[PDB]
Amino acid sequence: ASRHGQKGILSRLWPAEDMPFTESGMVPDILFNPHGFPSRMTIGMLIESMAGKSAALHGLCHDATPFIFSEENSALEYFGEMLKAAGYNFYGTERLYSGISGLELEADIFIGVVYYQRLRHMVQVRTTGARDRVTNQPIGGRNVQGGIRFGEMERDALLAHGTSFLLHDRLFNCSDRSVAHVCVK
Amino acid sequence: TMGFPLLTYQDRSDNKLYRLQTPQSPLVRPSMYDYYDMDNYPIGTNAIVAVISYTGYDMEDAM
Amino acid sequence: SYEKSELSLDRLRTLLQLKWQRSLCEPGEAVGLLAAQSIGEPSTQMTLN
Amino acid sequence: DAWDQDRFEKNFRVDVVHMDENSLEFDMVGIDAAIANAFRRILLAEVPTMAVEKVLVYNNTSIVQDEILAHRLGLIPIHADPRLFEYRNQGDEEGTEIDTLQFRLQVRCTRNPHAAKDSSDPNELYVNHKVYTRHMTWIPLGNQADLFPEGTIRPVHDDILIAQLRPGQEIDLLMHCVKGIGKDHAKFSPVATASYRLLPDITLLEPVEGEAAEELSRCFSPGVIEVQEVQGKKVARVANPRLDTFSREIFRNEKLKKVVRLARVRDHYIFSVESTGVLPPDVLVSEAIKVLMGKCRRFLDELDAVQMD
Amino acid sequence: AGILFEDIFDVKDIDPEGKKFDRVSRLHCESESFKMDLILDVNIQIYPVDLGDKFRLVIASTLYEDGTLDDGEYNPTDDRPSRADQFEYVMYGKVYRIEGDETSTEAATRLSAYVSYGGLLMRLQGDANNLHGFEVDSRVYLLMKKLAF
Amino acid sequence: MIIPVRCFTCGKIVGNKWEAYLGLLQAEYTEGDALDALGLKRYCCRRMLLAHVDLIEKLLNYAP
Amino acid sequence: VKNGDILLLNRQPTLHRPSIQAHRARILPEEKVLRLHYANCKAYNADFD
Amino acid sequence: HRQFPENSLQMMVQSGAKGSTVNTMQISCLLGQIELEGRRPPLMASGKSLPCFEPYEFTPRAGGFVTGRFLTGIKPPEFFFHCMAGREGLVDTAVK
Amino acid sequence: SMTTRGCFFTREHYMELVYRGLTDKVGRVKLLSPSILKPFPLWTGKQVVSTLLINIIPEDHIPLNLSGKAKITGKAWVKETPRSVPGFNPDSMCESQVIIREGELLCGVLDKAHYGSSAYGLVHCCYEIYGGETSGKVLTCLARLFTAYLQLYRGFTLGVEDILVKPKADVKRQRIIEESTHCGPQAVRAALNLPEA
Amino acid sequence: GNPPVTGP
Amino acid sequence: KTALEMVQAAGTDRHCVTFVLHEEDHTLGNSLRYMIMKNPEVEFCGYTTTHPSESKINLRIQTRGTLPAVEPFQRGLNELMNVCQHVLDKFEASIKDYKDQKASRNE
Ligand SMILES: [Zn+2]
Repeated sequence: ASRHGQKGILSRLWPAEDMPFTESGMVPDILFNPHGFPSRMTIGMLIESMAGKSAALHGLCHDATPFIFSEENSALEYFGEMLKAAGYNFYGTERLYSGISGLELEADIFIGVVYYQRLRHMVQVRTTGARDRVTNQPIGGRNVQGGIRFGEMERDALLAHGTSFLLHDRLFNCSDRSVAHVCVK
Repeated sequence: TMGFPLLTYQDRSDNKLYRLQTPQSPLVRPSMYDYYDMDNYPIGTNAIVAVISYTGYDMEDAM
Repeated sequence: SYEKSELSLDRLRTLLQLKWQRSLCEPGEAVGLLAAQSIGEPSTQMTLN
Repeated sequence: DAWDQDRFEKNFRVDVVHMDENSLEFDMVGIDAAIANAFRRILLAEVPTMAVEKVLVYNNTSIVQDEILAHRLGLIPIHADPRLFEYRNQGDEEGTEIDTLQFRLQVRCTRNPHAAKDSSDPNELYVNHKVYTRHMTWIPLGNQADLFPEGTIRPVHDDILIAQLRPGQEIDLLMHCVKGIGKDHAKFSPVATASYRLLPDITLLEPVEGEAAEELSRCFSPGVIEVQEVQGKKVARVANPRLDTFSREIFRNEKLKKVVRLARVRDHYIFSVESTGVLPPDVLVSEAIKVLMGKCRRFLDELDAVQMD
Repeated sequence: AGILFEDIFDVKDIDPEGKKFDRVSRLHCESESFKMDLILDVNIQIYPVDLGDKFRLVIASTLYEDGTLDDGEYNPTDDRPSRADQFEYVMYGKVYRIEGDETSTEAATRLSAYVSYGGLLMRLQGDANNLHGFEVDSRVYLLMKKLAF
Repeated sequence: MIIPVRCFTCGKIVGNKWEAYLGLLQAEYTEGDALDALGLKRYCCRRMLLAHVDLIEKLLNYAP
Repeated sequence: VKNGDILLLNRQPTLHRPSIQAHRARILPEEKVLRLHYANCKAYNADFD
Repeated sequence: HRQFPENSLQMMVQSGAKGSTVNTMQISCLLGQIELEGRRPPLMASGKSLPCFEPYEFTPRAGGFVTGRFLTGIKPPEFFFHCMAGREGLVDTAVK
Repeated sequence: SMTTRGCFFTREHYMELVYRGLTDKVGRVKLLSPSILKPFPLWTGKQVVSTLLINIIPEDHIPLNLSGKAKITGKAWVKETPRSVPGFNPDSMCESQVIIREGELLCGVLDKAHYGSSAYGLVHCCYEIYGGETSGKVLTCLARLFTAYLQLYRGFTLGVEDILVKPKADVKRQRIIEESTHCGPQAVRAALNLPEA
Repeated sequence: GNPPVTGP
Repeated sequence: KTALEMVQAAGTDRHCVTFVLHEEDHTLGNSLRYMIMKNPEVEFCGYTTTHPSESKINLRIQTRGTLPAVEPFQRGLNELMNVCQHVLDKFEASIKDYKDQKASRNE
């Protein structure tokens, strides 16, 4: 997560030579989507990006206290000039190249320094497992070596498909199939 | 957030103590982050985040 | 219309009547669950506010 | 048109700009992005080096954990020539003379007995309290003392703060440097960063004079556009457009965004290779060109093996 | 000859509908010999046109002026004397719409043929006596050269 | 805790620039020049030393 | 299982008919998470979180 | 400043990727009226709609008309009003 | 961005994007001709999607026609003030209408309205003509194309330059906020039916 | 962006 | 142990063959794609990585005028050896012109 409440699960660790290196020689560190922004409206993440870039380029430490910037002295026109004096672009963009091809991307990418956090939220295969002594289907029961429940609504949806035999498989052939002896009389 | 909880890991006996090796103080912070001196226990690392739709795996709340 | 018009009215009608016949629900469909889910899966989406 | 080899060998030229130790900057006229990117991506991930892989601890009594110390020792550049050594065939714990190097970080911290009056400075109270990398002792095995002189196999930077100790605390481990490429793990990369950039061009489409030239003089980077006096007026002329950061600042001012044509010069890359010190930087660019040839030769050998004809 | 159209036009207006695409510009032209009109999208990055200019316009169905077979495949490794080498700007696109101003009358006074050169559109409206060759889904070429006098 | 050996983004050895950074800051340099005069040019490396809270002097107080 | 076999995919709760589909397997080296395309997680009502 | 198609946010809005022309009008123009349970936010027992304001004040700002965007931030009255409107939807989702 | 009118690819970019959209197509890749043959062989962004369609529709089946309407309207491409030319309806030549002919795009921009979850689009017509596996290949291949146009040639981002307001129209906002502080009493007298006295 | 010492 | 698979299209068609190069990425797959496309006898040459979890590339080469598509691929490789060899020879002989100007300038 960042500090503007925008969680992102780690999807893929992309190798460094494939990362789009900038014009200054920097690869990025975390790639973030532009498609978390228009529905969630975290303008504070963009100003934090421009401000962390303009603070690491100057040695400064920047005040991000709420209600200190008005509309007559904007938060994007302040750190914009802080990036204009530092040589970079007034809008926080830097001309990234590519790493998978070799040539320049045609729209200049918004890059900056954003303080990420790591959440405590940390990150089941069954074959010939142990059955229970009553109703000898696989056990389950909030522990190890337990099978996967099919379920009432899965019975429902799989009858709605029309596949009677996958239901026969997953509901009779793979759990507690037994041979029984009856006198036909 | 997995951060730096405490300084005395040897004489405290909690069940789970999520520690982050090398956290960093944030460069862009409000004045209340220093009025309470939260740099005793910082919670995250800075990161060079580039906002780009570059890869294909970078969609629907993933990164 | 200065285009091709490769087909006439009779072949157009035969196309549409054939696609009406081929779009009949095939026997064995189990339409009862499809009518019990169509009024059951947006039953979860009917928010009171 | 097709690949005229004598159009390439006529228009290609490398112009070295700066080369001190552990840095290099050179140009490349007339190579295309699909070869220059191959050089860049072979520097970052294909040129092999030596780095620590196994760590055999005895008594890590320190505060730095047993896992974090091994990971911290992995990222220390070893000043061994990679070309002398071979890859380890998989599954050998004790490599031979050719496979592996060794070290031993054996530091014990103690109080300073003398000159310890009314002071709290750590340099005056403690001996061996900052475990630097100059505490690593190279332990040659087999006949490795003969291949390399006294003082060749060595950590590069000899100032890297590994741990930090207090009295009673000890670190007595033993290392095993291996060979690997820079994409198996990032600790094997030889280069800080290797990159390129096209040389920009700036073309004053209109002669600008007066204070508008000073307003132009500060939109670009310091050193790109120079303001000179020609009989009472101050006209601007570009001078070394290599210095430009390409920050597009002139396309914010309104009257002056239609007088310069800020673009790039095609196929005029400006590399920069900064080594971490394992090999000199102009030997890392040579053994990055020579890896792409090996990747070609292996597939030509496979084509010779498929079709005998 | 495989020529389907030939006239010398004259640009009178550029982008009146306001939709200003980058690297593509509208050209409301009018003929001078005839009384036809023209909407043309050219590539300004490659071949710039400003208003008031006059240009030759040829719409062929083949580049091979001799041995007409219009195979419909581009080979850059073939150098053959063709029709493209006389002119400066050569496009290649289908005709997709022919819709005139008819009132229950075949081949009326106004007939509009719509050509789409891979996305860059073109209206060619005029007397229907000239536009006989254009049918729907007919791979025609556009050949063009600007002449100043 | 302790300064990382390599910078995270691009792997410049920055672990040998911490004691000489405190030495420049005690000699009245500013942090915009104590990161300049150590050879840290890209802001991904200047991030690593400016924003670093050396959390092992506080952690070694609890010493046996 | 190989790179053409069928696994039957299930994300509970299943409220409608496309909430259990049968995807062809593909064996990807050194992973821990299942991996889906973006067209399918509008049917399964998934959020990749 | 920069318009469609050269604007990225207008391309995500208008080509149906994400968002709508209400989120971007809140970003670059006003937040508009705060409607709380269908109405303006509640007056107190003393007629002060919020302690910054006079009892029964006529101005539209007193009753929740925000008129400040997210591009330049909202002053602390409108921030409190907007948090009332946020907690309304969050509570109504969490209960029902 | 790609199927907009302004894109122009050269030969090597086109032949990279087409093969990024595909993967182990069993046959010859049936490429197209340049849309501009001289001065330079420039392709178009629409011909890359068209090449992809002609290659993913099966071998014996002829490609599909289509027409319709897209999600971006005609009022969204306007920048100047439109002038009304006498004999030209601007929707005849507009980017609203996706006018695919013989499986080839000849007009229009592809949106959510043609390959999203929105009905009556390209990947739905390919479902109700060719079947299921072809209409799965259309979504898969148009995903692989539209990402490998962003890796390689034109990357997409979200600055602050694209949310800002111009300084001349930002004065026309601070003069309506200033009028909006005087809205008070005139809305209460009309709420309580009181006279002006 | 120092000028090259090996001139053209 | 092998490192290269040739996959014919329709068995008899040796004009289209998709070279599956093992242990690769966009380093050689994009430098080869630049060199094979510099052949006029090649109608189409594109590559793709299979999946980033894997480390092999596809490389489609398909020709016109009846050439088997291993001859633009041998010419695709040798004309990259001859490019890296010339880049190496103009690099090692331009470093030396720099070292021998750093030496004989004021020393
Ligand atoms: Zn770095």
